Amino acid sequence: KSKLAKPIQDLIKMIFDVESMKKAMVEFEIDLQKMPLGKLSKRQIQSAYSILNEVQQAVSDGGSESQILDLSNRFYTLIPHDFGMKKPPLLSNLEYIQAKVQMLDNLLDIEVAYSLLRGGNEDGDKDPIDINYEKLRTDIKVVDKDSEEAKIIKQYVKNTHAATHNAYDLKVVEIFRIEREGESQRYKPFKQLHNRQLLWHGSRTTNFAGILSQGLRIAPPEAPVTGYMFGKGIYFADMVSKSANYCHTSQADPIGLILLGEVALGNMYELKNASHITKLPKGKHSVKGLGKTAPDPTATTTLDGVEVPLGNGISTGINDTCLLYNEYIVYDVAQVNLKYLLKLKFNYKT
Ligand SMILES: Cc1cccc2c1CCNC2=O
Repeated sequence: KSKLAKPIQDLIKMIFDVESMKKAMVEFEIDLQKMPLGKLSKRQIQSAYSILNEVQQAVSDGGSESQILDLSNRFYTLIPHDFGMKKPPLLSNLEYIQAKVQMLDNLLDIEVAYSLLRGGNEDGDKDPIDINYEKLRTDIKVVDKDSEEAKIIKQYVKNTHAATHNAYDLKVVEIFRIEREGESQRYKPFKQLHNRQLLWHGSRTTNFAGILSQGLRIAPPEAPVTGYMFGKGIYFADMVSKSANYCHTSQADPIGLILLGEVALGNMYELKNASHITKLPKGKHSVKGLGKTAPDPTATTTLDGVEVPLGNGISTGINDTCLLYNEYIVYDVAQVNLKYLLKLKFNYKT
């Protein structure tokens, strides 16, 4: 049997659940009959990004309608969709194209999960759970619910739940201390930076086997820079509320997973509006979208030298901003070191 603690077993089963992978795909409107989980390949996804990049360019620059039609046909042939009894929409709307770029970001992690699942599982001297856990190459440990470490993190969850997102409550079910293989080493150079904070990162449960094995990553070269508000970086938040929304939970499926990573921000390039950033100004290490609400800078604490903005949501002085909450973006995969993974229970007001 499994040597792992029970919570870790339940966590592994959850991140490797095949049924959830299909639900994700059906939600993106993929045709599961023409495109089964086993047909997904990295190459296939790369090409789809490119097609999206080209069509994005034709819409922006007023390319021929014939061009947009041809690109839409090629995309739907590469990734079969099921629109039911309705006609398939063309990739001629920048918002629909953005939705599709996001679907591909998710398919990239689902593909990693399924590949690992069907990998080397022949060993009979190990429990299936134990075998899959090892495939993550991430040391996972249960954080003691009554320790200081856990107290601080629960304070961070409770105090930073935004006002406009109170359509649900959040209960911390379990906290795991995680350490991905070799991540501490690629992150070493950044301990020399100042302004290192403990920030949030939410994602679907179907993305977690990919996140744990590959770590968080920036979209590939093929993806249009336009598919993302502040360019192709890695996004984080200081309000548990903003990140929780990216968990994509519901009343029917209330358990979400969320990350706490140490991110080396250094000198932030503060922006109040979108900017499809490519190059970063000299002397800047990250981007910070300014929001109307942020944790009370008064209550900020430290946890092993890292700033934890656990203060209550207070209104910042800035008004000429499009954002409601702050967003933090780093453009280097080595600028983040994952620390904790929390199992959250979304209680929806009914
Ligand atoms: C866009 C954005 C801002 C802040 C946090 C997140 C995101 C999307 C990815 N996951 C997040 O938690």
